[PDB]
Amino acid sequence: PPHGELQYLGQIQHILRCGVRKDDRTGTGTLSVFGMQARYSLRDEFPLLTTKRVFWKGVLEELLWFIKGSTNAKELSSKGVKIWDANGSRDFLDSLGFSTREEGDLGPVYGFQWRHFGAEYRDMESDYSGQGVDQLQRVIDTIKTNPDDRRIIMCAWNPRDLPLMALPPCHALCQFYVVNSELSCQLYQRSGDMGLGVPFNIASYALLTYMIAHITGLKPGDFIHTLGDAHIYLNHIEPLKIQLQREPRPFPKLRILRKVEKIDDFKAEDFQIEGYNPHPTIKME
Amino acid sequence: PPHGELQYLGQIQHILRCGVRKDDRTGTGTLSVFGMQARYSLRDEFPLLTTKRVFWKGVLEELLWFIKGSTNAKELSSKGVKIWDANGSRDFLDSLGFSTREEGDLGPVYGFQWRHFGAEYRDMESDYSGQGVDQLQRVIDTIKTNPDDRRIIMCAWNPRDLPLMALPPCHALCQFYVVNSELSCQLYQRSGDMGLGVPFNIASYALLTYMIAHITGLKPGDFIHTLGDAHIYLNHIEPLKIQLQREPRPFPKLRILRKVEKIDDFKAEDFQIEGYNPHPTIKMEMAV
Ligand SMILES: O=c1ccn([C@H]2C[C@H](O)[C@@H](COP(=O)(O)O)O2)c(=O)[nH]1
Ligand SMILES: O=c1ccn([C@H]2C[C@H](O)[C@@H](COP(=O)(O)O)O2)c(=O)[nH]1
Repeated sequence: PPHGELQYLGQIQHILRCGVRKDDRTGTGTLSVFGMQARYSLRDEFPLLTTKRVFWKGVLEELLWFIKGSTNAKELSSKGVKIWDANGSRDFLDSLGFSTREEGDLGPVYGFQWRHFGAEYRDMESDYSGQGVDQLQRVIDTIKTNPDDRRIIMCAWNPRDLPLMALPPCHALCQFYVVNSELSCQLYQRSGDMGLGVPFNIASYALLTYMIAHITGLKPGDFIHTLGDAHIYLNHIEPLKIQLQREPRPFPKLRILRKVEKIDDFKAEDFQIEGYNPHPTIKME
Repeated sequence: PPHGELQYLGQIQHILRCGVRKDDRTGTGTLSVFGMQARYSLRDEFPLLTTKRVFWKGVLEELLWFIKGSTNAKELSSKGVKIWDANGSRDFLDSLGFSTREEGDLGPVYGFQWRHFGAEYRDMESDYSGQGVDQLQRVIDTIKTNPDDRRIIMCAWNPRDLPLMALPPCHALCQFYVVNSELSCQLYQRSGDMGLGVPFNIASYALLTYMIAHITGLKPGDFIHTLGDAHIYLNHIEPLKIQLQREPRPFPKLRILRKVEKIDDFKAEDFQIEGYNPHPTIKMEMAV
């Protein structure tokens, strides 16, 4: 009765067996399935994949960067995490018509949507204090005062702001749920590169759930990963096949090293991944 | 090939067996599971549930009402479909603090969000032409010009407008997908009353997919139903146990009776459900 990492590997196998050939904007080509769902227990385990090493430092720094409301790729890059740098480049920005935008200015992406949904975006340096909807703090407040609420949603998909963004968000929304003192999170991810993006994305939302569980005095329950276009790039098939034959090691644990009161107060040094024993990195695309 | 409706019935059985007690605002109580997903083929079949009769006229008129951009419960009620009337009443509006709102004015709900996302909501009578994002038409245009696009989303969840709405939307967003000339749709439904709401909601989004497939010259593929809080109200347990004893009948077909060019041009008489053979209606009392 597959659990943990086997859910992810079962998804890869399903796409290899049942996915259909489908081109993408890059003309690379994929095998693709529309609509998948996996459940990862968070109960005394943290779903950082072991069949290939996941970029944990990237996961953690990106999430803290989102939490601070930043839309400046330079602020993430300064932490040694370069994953958004190409989308903030001078050439890239110009290709989108944003010639007067300063380098690094991703537009109203995750950070802005999460803390200031509906505010008027100006640039990455503007003071947005008190503007728009602080969905992250509202989620936290609702969990505290009305844990049964069926509307605990944080939504990054903002149709009005899409044309200003460097890239449209893949993580369109997430929803939280509480029962029996456990906090669960479901992510709606519209588009998933199973080889390169998805392991990172699972660890991101499991981490967010651990953070909010910590702040609200609850235990982490499940992370439910829902995909729209779940795809494997054709040039990832052979590497993933090698990966698929590797035995998972038990998932590590995540420790939070002090009592933290407010979501904005977490720092990277507050977190420790314990007993992570991955098989070596597998290079993909 | 098992009947598609067995997925819905398997979800009910799972919640009865493994759902946990979870209270709601009405103090009715539910059994609840978080995170479920079912896939309903749309290929030469229409998933209108047969183990109890679904209110098809409600499904179809509500959808046409969303398409027109309406936020006026009276405009749906005039078609004989009363499902939003309690939420537009003077009493319900006043309970939310909207004492100066006109009766019927649901606020910036589905219709507004789908056709005018991001516009400033005034009232249900205002002219919003050209204001906000027409997500419904943009979805149609993208399917036509770039069917591989992985961003074909229509989103009703608008955090800025939530406090103005009569009810926050259960159907937070949907996404479309095209491959092999087939159009699929996935619904993210944050909250599902499995007894009373879900059968209706499946028919709504399958109907929307048939409509857009027709407009864009594609065949309907799959409807993927994803749930957040999937729940059975405690007072629905005994009726659902009766329902669970029924064998599904083969699903009907949906016929579209003329060639329609624009989503706004569909009329109720354009649609015919063929070979629907449900078991009788099962009464389930709505929470509050
Ligand atoms: O966090 C992320 C960001 C991007 N992608 C993937 C999916 C696609 O392969 C590509 C995004 O391209 P589009 O879906 O926007 O076309 O990157 C992910 O898996 N996770
Ligand atoms: O289209 C709809 C509208 C509502 N409901 C249900 C789910 C809940 O039982 C209730 C709405 O309550 P909240 O989720 O907002 O608490 O009605 C549905 O299943 N489908």
